[PDB]
Amino acid sequence: SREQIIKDGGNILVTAGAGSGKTTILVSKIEADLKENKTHYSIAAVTFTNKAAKEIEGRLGYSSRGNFIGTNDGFVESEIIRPFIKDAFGNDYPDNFTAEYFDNQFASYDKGLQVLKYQNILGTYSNPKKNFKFQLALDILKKSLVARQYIFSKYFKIFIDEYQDSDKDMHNLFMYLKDQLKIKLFIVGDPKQSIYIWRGAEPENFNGLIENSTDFNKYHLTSNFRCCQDIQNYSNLFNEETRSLIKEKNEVQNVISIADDMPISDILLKLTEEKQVLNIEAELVILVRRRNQAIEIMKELNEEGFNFIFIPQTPLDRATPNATLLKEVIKYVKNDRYSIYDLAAEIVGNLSSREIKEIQKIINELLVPNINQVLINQVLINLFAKLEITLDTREITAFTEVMMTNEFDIAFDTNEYLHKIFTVHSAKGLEFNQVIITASDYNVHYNRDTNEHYVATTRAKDKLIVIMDNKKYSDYIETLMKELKIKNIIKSI
Amino acid sequence: SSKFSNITIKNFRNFEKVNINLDNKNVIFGMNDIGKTNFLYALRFLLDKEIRKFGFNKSDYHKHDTSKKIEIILTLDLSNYEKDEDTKKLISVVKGARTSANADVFYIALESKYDDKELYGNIILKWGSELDNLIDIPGRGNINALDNVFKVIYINPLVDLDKLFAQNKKYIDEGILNNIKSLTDQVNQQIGEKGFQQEITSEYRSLKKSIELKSEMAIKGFFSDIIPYIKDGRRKMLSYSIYNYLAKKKYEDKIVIYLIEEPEISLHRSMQIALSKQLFEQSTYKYFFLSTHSPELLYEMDNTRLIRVHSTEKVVCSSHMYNVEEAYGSVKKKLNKALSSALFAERVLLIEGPSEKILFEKVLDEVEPEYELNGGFLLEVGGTYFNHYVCTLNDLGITHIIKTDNDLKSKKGKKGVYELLGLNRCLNLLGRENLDEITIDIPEDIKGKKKKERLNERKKEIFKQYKNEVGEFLGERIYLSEIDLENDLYSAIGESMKRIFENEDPVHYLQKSKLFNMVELVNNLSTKDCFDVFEHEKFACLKELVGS
Repeated sequence: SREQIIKDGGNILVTAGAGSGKTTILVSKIEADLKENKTHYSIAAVTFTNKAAKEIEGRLGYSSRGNFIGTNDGFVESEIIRPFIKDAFGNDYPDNFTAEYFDNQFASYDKGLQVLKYQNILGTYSNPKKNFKFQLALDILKKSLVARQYIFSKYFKIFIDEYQDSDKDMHNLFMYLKDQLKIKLFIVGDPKQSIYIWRGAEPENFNGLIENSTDFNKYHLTSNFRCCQDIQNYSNLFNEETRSLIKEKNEVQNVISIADDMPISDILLKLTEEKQVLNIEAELVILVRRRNQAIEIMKELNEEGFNFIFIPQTPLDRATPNATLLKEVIKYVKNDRYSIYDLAAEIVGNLSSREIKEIQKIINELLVPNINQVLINQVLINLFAKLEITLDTREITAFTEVMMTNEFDIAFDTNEYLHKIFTVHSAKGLEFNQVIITASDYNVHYNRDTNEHYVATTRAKDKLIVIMDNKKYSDYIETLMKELKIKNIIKSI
Repeated sequence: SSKFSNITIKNFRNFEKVNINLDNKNVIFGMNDIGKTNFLYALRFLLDKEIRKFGFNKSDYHKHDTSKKIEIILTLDLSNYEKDEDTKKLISVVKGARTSANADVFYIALESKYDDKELYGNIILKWGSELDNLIDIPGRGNINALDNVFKVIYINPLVDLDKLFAQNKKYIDEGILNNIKSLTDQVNQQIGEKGFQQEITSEYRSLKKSIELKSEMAIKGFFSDIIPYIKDGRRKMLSYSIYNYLAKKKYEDKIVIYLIEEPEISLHRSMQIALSKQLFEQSTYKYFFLSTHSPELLYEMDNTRLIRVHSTEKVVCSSHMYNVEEAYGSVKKKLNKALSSALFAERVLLIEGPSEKILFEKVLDEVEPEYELNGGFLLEVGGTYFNHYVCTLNDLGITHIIKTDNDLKSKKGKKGVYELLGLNRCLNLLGRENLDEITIDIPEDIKGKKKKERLNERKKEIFKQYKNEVGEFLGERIYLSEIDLENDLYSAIGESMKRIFENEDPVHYLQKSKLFNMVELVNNLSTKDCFDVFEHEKFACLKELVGS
């Protein structure tokens, strides 16, 4: 498992999925290797977005080892291109160059050298599949002897995040550091095609390393690593592929089942005061299928003194290529404390201060109120035109609808609330500490809602409370408990 | 094969322009005590942040001339980058200041120009691959990139162990510590358990508008003071024992350079040899610079560079890379102890054995007893060739004189063959190759004293053949006797030796027991005999030793 992962000191290839399993293990693996190694060598972690680089830097702590934590583009720029470009190509080339991602697309590698030599800027390649900065960095290393000496002397291992999005030119540099410079590589990626890719992503180079590489040591990560063992056993029994991984335990305490005989508010009081299996001071969230089921529970609790705020699923809450970025644009529009730098951190690459000012100009048109649906669509196209990303028609309408109304404001609110209620689709992504669900929502016999039920069960982190509303739900438990000869998988009050 | 190539010092104090080659281990010595101290300070100013922040005063400039700029450059060698770990330390910080064309070399320079109005010349540190376009070492605030590469440890001759231990205690189980912590608070509760705390408050309260006053250590815990206890001269070595363990753990990520000045101060002779073994034989002190007046501190010297500061006011420096070959390894310790005391002298006379020392000590005593005060020294070399001693003394600018006997050595396994051992050693100093061994026919009935006299006739014959080779020896201060010392001594005082020994052949009787008879001779030697031996042409080495 994870203990076997961190012990390996060689080239490690990690398959990460379900989210957050990659980030926590990455930070723990980095800080553990820093404690083992006392020599002068440092580590280098590279992330596509600037937020992930800042997220890793905050958890690691002091970087007195000289460790580099930053963007993929910022790494090759500050460590390879800028220091040794004059050594590789002569004194004609500048080291005070400014890289602009959006401007100055060129057709050939020879053309881009002239933009850097004469126009004093570092422009991107026109083809999204070919990266000019990494082609330049790899070229500089082969031309410059000092460049190869410095990289070997500075870093002994390099950590790479989200490797499935790396392009071929970006992939060539990483393999060049491992094959020629003999630098250890810790690779984290998602083998599934998924929904999120960098504009020049090719999953085959990552998939090819899993199939034909003898140097790397392959590992895998559990999807529900953060969930406790008792919650994992209750979640995995509903899907046939997941039933094999769980192991039975002599005593089960985290998953509680209680039949709904008293009103909904009384069940909440019973679990909080009579058995104290749920703490009122800990965050508590309740699961529903539809928005109406959440409203009636929220209104029933306001009468009993319980205070709650309910997050609804927005039109943007849909598996689309630009869903993650579109939500961040909404968070910058809705919230005043959300800085433009926080929005730029979500954008791939380390944008310059001048490029940030141009993107800020496009979005400032959305900060004026009551300017109708047509202008919101053009600002959105103008925004994504600079990023060279086309926008889905339903993604545009979903973005527009959220901008018009204040209905989905708290779903993108920066503030955090202790007690909430969310829909199964509302928080498909984020995870909660303790969750209560009801059985009548999910049809378990024909597996229509088993995927929504599996998501519902995996959201809870410490304690999961299940209400046995449906007899067919309880029958599917008792039937499969006999197939697997499981005496206890649930704790009933 | 050494990272430290050479150091250049321009216009710094008594250093007008001085170039000194270097190595990982360096030892500096000489008459000029001011030059040795300024040499270490010149290295600190380049590499020690604490001594560098104070800048240059008017006195630090050479001859107190503020127009001339102070310049200290350290040349480094990065050729062994593939297998040297400390080389990769420097590369990781230098980053792009190196060029690939001159990747093998790297410069570290210190430049200083004086301002009259500011009465203060600051220290600007530059580095780079090319000496022409050195660039300022990047820094932010009070630290620069060079302070991340090198950490200079200066070992003062006098040091308090408890004070330096307080600096290293912080960086050098939990359930056990928790019991010690609660027990520490148990002290204070029992201390108060009382007449003074109430009366000082009644006096304080009337004086000024609770005065319990507990006890130190118990407030901050046991870790505040943890001074050591063993189970003045002895504790000095334990401070070195701390330095070895501390520096490796504390400064593993950077290159540590030791500056040890006069460590023999307040140290027993036996401990100086112990420290010398740790400096050279042990790999604990990779890079250091040593200033010493003690010969016993070089008993274990090997694979080091010897830097000798001349007695002149111009502060001339001569450096020698001292290395003991594998062939001399079986007599390395005997050879070092004899040569260690000769490095501090000004004129060294290479003699063969103790019988020559017994004679020369008596003769010099009557003629010039202050010969060692003026820099003379008698170094005896036995069994080994002269090349190792001469090369070390020659590079250091020390006048070397050689006086040896013309000897013949019988080759093992064959009779009648004799090697020209006396000539080969003198030819080896001149770089010529060893002469071919010769065979002399001696009859079997000729033995003993009669056999030795015939071998002497071959030596005189060999001496005459190489009359021009002996001429080159005198120019190199090489003095080869025609036969041996005893025959040359007879030539200087034949009448005295015949009277002293009463034996008709005093040379034959002297060689019976070379040590005892030489002592018997010097006891009965007259003062005029010593002056006659000193003034004689065959003993010109004694005149060259005193330096008249």
